Amino acid sequence: QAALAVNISAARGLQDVLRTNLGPKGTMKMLVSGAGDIKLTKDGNVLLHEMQIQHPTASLIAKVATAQDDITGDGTTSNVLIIGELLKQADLYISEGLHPRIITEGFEAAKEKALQFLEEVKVSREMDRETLIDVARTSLRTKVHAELADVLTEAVVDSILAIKKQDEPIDLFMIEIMEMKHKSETDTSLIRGLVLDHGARHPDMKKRVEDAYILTCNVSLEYEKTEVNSGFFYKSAEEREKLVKAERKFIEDRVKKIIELKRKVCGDSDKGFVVINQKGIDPFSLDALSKEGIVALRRAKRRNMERLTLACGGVALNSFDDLSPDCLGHAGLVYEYTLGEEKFTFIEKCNNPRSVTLLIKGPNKHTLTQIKDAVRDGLRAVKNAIDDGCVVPGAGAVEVAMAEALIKHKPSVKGRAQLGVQAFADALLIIPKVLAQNSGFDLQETLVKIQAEHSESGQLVGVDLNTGEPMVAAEVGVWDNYCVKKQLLHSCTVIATNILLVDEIMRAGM
Amino acid sequence: QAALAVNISAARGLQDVLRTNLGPKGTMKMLVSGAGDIKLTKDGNVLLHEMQIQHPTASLIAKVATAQDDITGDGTTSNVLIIGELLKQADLYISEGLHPRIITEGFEAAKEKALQFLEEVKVSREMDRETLIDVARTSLRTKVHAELADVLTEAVVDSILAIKKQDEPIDLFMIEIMEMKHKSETDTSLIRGLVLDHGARHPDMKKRVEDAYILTCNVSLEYEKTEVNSGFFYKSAEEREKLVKAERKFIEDRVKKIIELKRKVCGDSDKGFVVINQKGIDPFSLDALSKEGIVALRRAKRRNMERLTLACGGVALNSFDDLSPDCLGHAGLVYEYTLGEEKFTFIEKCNNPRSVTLLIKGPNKHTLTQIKDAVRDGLRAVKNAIDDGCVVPGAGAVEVAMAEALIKHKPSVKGRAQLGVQAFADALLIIPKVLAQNSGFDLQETLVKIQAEHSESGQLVGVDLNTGEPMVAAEVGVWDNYCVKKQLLHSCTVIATNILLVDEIMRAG
Amino acid sequence: RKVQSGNINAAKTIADIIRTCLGPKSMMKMLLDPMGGIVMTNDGNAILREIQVQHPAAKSMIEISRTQDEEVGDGTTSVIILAGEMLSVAEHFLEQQMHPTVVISAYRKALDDMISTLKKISIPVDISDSDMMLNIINSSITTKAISRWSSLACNIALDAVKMVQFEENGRKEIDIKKYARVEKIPGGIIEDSCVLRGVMINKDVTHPRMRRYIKNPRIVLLLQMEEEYIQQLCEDIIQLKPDVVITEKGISDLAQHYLMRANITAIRRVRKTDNNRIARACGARIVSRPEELREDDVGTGAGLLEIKKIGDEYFTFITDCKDPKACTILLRGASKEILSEVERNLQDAMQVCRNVLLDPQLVPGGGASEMAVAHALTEKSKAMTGVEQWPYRAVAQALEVIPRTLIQNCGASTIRLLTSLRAKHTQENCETWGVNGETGTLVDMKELGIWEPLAVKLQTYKTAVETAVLLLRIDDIVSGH
Ligand SMILES: Nc1ncnc2c1ncn2[C@@H]1O[C@H](COP(=O)(O)OP(=O)(O)O)[C@@H](O)[C@H]1O
Ligand SMILES: Nc1ncnc2c1ncn2[C@@H]1O[C@H](COP(=O)(O)OP(=O)(O)O)[C@@H](O)[C@H]1O
Ligand SMILES: Nc1ncnc2c1ncn2[C@@H]1O[C@H](COP(=O)(O)OP(=O)(O)O)[C@@H](O)[C@H]1O
Repeated sequence: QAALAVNISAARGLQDVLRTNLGPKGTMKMLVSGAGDIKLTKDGNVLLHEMQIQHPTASLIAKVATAQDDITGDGTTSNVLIIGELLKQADLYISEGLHPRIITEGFEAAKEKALQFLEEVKVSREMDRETLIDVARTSLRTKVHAELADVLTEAVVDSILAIKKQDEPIDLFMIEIMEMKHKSETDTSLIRGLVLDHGARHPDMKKRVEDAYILTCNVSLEYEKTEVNSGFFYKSAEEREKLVKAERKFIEDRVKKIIELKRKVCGDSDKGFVVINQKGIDPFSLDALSKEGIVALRRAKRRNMERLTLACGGVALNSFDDLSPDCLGHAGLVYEYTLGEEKFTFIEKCNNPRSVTLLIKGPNKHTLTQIKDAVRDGLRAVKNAIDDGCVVPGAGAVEVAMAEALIKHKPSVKGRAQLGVQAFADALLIIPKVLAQNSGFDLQETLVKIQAEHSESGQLVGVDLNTGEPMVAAEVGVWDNYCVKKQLLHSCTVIATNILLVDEIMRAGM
Repeated sequence: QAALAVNISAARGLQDVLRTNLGPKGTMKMLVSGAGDIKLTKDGNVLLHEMQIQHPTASLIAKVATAQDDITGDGTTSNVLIIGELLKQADLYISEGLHPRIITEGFEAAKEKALQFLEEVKVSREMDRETLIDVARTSLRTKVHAELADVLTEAVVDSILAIKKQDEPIDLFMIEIMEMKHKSETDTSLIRGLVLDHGARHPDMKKRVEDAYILTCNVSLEYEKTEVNSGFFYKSAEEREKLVKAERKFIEDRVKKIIELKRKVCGDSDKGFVVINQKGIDPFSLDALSKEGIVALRRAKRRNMERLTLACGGVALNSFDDLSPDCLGHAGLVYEYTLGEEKFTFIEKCNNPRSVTLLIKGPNKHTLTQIKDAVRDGLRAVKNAIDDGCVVPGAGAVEVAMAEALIKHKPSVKGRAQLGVQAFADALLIIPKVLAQNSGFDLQETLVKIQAEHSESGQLVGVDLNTGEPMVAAEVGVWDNYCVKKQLLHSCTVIATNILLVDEIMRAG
Repeated sequence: RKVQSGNINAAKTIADIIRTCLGPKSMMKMLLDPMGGIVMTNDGNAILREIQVQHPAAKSMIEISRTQDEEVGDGTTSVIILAGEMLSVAEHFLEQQMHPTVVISAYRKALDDMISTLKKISIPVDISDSDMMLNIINSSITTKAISRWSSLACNIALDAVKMVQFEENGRKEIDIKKYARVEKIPGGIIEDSCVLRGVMINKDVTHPRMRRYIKNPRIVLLLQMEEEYIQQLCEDIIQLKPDVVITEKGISDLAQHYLMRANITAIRRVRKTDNNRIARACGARIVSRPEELREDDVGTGAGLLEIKKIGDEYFTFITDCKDPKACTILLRGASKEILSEVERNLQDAMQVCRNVLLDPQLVPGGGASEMAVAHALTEKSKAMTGVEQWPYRAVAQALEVIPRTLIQNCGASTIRLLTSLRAKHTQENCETWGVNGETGTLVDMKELGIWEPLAVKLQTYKTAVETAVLLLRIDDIVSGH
């Protein structure tokens, strides 16, 4: 029995760690990398997947958030707190002489009663702009300083609606993330198109083009090697440069057809053309295309060329010998914004690019990466709200209404199984107890307040983080996804089963 | 908070010690005195009043059971079990951040709610022979080795029934408890009269007297001082013998004065006479009175003389010169009982003694002291049963029904005190958890069946020790007193209130 | 006696590990790896496999269990527990001052009585009824992910061993390693899995000029001077006009130049066991070399030749409509984790069919088989003339630990139910009144599917007693070589 007490006391310490960083009133935690980087964050999955823990037992709990993040991406903080309180309450019954296996069946019966109660609390209302604003405010508040709440709320919601229509399945790959320095934190905004890293290097390029055609290519216009069966037949160093022009002759002629393609495809004034060649371009080749006002880009990433096909429509060409106007894309106001450090190209004003870019702005890297965690955590909560139209009220409204149901639940499986239901009910009530401490109010006053509310109809009250009163989470705009709470009842019970089923601990070479 | 954790775990260890001696199927504890005395008992009062504990915090709990035993006379073992569980559950909330002051307010509400619950489930059954046997079975079963139950049950029941009439309240001083050795343990029975330690020792005495007039005396019949203005003055050993002739005139002449009263008051045949003088008697006075059919007893206790006045009715005399017939008593069969070594006087079949004798028999000293306490603990259990016309079911049946009333109860004073009621609910359910272990069965499986028992009626459900199923305590003859549970919940809340409110522990010398 | 007692605590501690790892409510264990990692398995086979032990008597317990894993994939947990519990009775070894030979004769004498007692509670099985076999195999499908396709696992497990069994030789030998080669194919799901009624070779396709789909294939089993033999060894095969050239050893690069010229499939690295299944499938014959081929080395009777790229991986299907003393399983799955679940779980069910088909006799499991045995030896000890009766009774009291763990793992009162479990075998028939592993209370085994085969328990008690005999026959440890 003493061997089981180690895993109980092991996760109890992990409960005391991740209890203060839950919610916006909660604290943050630092990641000392040792190399020179410092990170600040609240999400428990980040505090465990990248972190290394002293105890061996708690390291197994770290992998729970790793598998949990792949399903939902949130709620990992509350998962460990339910697990910590379950085994805390179960220790009081095992101390009297009860076996752990009897308590596990009690949780297995409480899982169905708690899961079946979830069907009643969720609301099948239509998800709209006003509904998701309540959702984004619930998640992003725990990742910012209470100032970027309204700033990032309007960005995450519009990013989702602009990339999904007609019940189309949504995907997170469509939203690109970018970061820029020398700006304030409240200047976060959205981008219609895609922001490119490397721009053009020539003074003769147009700073901004109201309308220009796009041409996708992968041909390097620099001094390349020989293509035909020949070689360097020479007798001195001066003759070497003559055959360099021959290896450039195949390259120089290919750029002359690009000007012909521009002159044939809208070669009149009030027009433009923008090349998006991923490979490098010679300064001489840029000098020839810059005279015609063609803003040619070079040294881009492979990920942007795939996104450029979706936004611009130009098909990738592998050789200029097969240059045809069929593979030409199109873009709106194509420009390059000048910042304090570097220049970056914009292809905004597309009709339907099927890809947006959330341009994040922050002065420091630890602040820029913190918001990057808020984006992917805030985006997935809205992804889970639309892909699963059912949502539930937060503020512990689901846990309290479930906990009230388990006390008024008779044993429908076994006799002694009711004891685990008594323990599983006291575990879910830790969520209003945790947020009571982060808010600074009495831990007990918050519990009986939301519990004393009873009526002859639907009544789901919650915790008021600012006052502590029993407040309705559904009306004030607090909503959680159906899949998030669904995984807590499956993850916390399956994991807590595996910890209580350990009888002895043997060292296998340690 | 640390001042409580030393007191919290101090009771938890005390809970694991005394939990194995609750009920008959539990174990016993040994008392090592160090001088040579060894004792065995399950009553928690003896495990705390006479025992020395290492911790001072646990020493205060010992004084609670000491006063608890003085009021009700039983239930002191479960009093400490609830206390140890009250602070156990209070520590679960103290870790979350609740002050102990609010928890005491929750116990105050549940204590008054549970006290109201006793008024509903108590049974005011008529007191008679058959019902009190069911009660005395509950008090004596946990003080013996599962064989003296039916033996001692009939004793304590008929003992109290003999001294209760005309609506007179009960008094424990109306029972003379004596002990006899050189006999077995199952020979404990009731003696209608009074048993005297020392009796007549002369061959010329009658073995038994069917009827004798008992004369009460306090006169010295041994060598005393001179009663006139004189003294003891001699010159040799032979001259000293002449003073014996003078001093003995105060003793010898008083022997004949009893003979003159014998021929006066019923001096014919088919009669008798018994002298119960408290002082010692000379053999010449024994031989003089033995021939006259007069049984002379000596070396009696101060309290036995008080009961002897009630047995026969003769008033206590202080001098034979003040002898009169008015101070003469009367009794039935007066004889002498014979043990293996010693012999005792028996004056059973009295007229109106108003004082019975519970004669205990056992072979050993340490075993006789175990039954010594079971008598005082058995007599007091039924004493409260008749004085308190209402009784409650035993078998821990009050605790499982009490948990149903308090869970279905909301405080009308504040919200946060509701959790103190939740702790008081699990603290009372430790008794069916303790007895389930002392019986050798599973702790929780026994609690489920007694808690799951429900019906559309008034249903009293308890714990079966022999099988482990739900037992209706009223059907099997398992009952307690109404003042026991009332003093339990009234006492256990005050102590938990006094200890939990200790903020700091200072070393005061 | 110090060496006699050393083997007690050396095995008693090993049995303590897997004492709670028995039954469907088996308790998990925490094994601390040297790198801080933890493995939370519960199978006693893999737990003790990784735990390094210092005593030699405990190391023999691991070598005995591995051989049991090849015969039967389950029950090995009780093999060590009985051998550990049989040796845990130190009263008869040292305190009674008996010789080890006294107790070895007692256990060997009790061995012959336990074997006869288990056959008295046996029951025949009608293997023709697939529904009656479903109740037997479901003992392993329960508490698994394959419960969603239990009927499919029954058809795959039961029919596969029927193809390996050859009942014309009299012995009816069943070999899973040679005749039940289990292979995986990417793509599909567990529902898409089926049993191929022939041979399948896992040879990938190297050249494009190969016969893709042929309904009537033909199988052939087998600079200047260098290409002399290469062209001639290849030209002797096309005299029969085959469609797939199956070679034992590897083929050179120039010999394949004529295999791709002929546009025929080129297979190589084939075992000798694999070619015999093909020779019995399509009636071909295995020739030593390619130069001495004859007319009989053809593929008349074959089903089809298919080297289609299924799941981004080629697979040579040379199946037929016959069962040539062999079979081939086709496991389909969307991922490797799902494939790894069905591949290992079917091996537990496939070995149960091996025990029934060799001897269709079952026994009442769930603690019912032990009490049926222990009750027979107790009454026989009162009339057994000799000092061996005392250790003869210790076996009656030692085999009660198997149901003791099942009730203790459930958490119920093991002392109350086990004592009453004796009365059910004392008064009523011993073939019933078992123990429910999930519930914990007593129930008859005729109404439940806890029936285990006969070969599983025979090898258990034979190896459980033989292990205690080999450990008590030791009296000193010799160091040297
Ligand atoms: N002020 C609040 N009001 C209501 N619910 C809150 C509040 N703060 C936090 N929560 C709840 O805490 C839960 C977890 O939030 P968060 O820590 O951001 O995600 P995770 O716990 O998955 O990392 C949310 O489901 C939310 O309902
Ligand atoms: N055999 C039994 N089965 C169930 N309950 C019992 C049994 N014997 C006693 N009890 C209960 O135990 C309690 C304590 O009994 P007792 O031993 O007389 O007091 P104490 O334990 O304080 O000495 C009583 O309230 C009674 O209801
Ligand atoms: N459903 C069940 N009910 C009761 N007992 C069972 C049940 N299933 C298995 N058992 C018991 O568990 C024991 C171990 O079974 P198994 O797990 O197949 O072997 P091992 O534990 O060696 O892997 C068997 O002896 C059997 O009696």
